[PDB]
Amino acid sequence: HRYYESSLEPWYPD
Amino acid sequence: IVCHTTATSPISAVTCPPGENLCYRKMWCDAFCSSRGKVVELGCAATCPSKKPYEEVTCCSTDKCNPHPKQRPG
Repeated sequence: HRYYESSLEPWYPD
Repeated sequence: IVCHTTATSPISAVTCPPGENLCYRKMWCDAFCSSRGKVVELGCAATCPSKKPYEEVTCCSTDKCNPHPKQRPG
């Protein structure tokens, strides 16, 4: 769950 | 009017009262600092808040165009 620089979804980002 | 966010929201949309004029990109990491490279905490700005020893804080000057790379299967 995060908005890193590789995803926006809290499933792909974290 | 409004801006984008990223912070404790999954995502959200606010800007600050009339003083700020655009939206920004705070690059850092989580306390978990996960294997995703850089956390980016988007929000309201009047000038581009950039630092040098860690904080990249670039901008976008028009509507919706605030963010970074994110929405890809990776």
